[PDB]
Amino acid sequence: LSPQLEELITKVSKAHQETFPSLCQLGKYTTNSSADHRVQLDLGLWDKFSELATKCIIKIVEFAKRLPGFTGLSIADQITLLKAACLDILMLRICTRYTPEQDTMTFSDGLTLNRTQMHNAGFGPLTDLVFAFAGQLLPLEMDDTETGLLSAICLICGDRMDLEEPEKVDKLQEPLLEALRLYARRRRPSQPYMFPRMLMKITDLRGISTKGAERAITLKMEIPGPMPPLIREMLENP
Ligand SMILES: CC1=C(/C=C/C(C)=C/C=C/C(C)=C/C(=O)O)C(C)(C)CCC1
Repeated sequence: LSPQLEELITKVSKAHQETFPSLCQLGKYTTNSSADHRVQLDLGLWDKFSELATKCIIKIVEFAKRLPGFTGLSIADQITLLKAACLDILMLRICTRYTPEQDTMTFSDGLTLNRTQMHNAGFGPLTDLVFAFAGQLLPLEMDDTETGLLSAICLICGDRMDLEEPEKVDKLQEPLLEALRLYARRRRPSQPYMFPRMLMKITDLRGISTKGAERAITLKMEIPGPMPPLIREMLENP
């Protein structure tokens, strides 16, 4: 139904907004920690970072629980999808919080770190790639609903291994693909390549997140304690 599609767009949009404040709504604040230059790892920063990442994962789970039919999958599947797409979405999220002018990224509490600090916080040799991926997201000029829809598409993917009902997941993803094309084309009929362009960006995102996963490895060797529990759950995945 057209009305059905219109409401799916609103629901997803709202769940995204409610679980992820736009840069504009944030009371930005900074820190002086290792703003100087790049070091292997700033623990005070990784600490603030892992806390913000953990709270983010919880917000992603809340977002997933609010997508139509997610909650209808078996618990096994809900966890499988969450584990498999969580890093992707965490990456899409901070990359949409990037300010080209200041070359910064803002987290959900307003904490705004420059490139050096993102590096020092744990991104290590992967920070410039993340920043370059973020920069390449800019031309897409996506709004909160498109970002919300793109996220719902990354998460509800029936091609993950270990899925008990891939078929149900594929049926759930379908309307999301439709809502995004309709919405994207309605908003910008002047540029019909936006929809396939956003879709192709899913592939890029899966490439940076796999590199993010590799970074968690070396990072594990570098921190003085185990990584936060929810972060560990996320990184245990096929
Ligand atoms: C967990 C983790 C990583 C990525 C974190 C990301 C992508 C966090 C996003 C946070 C947001 C988006 C916070 C907020 O909005 O407050 C990297 C790649 C360093 C590897 C080590 C463990």
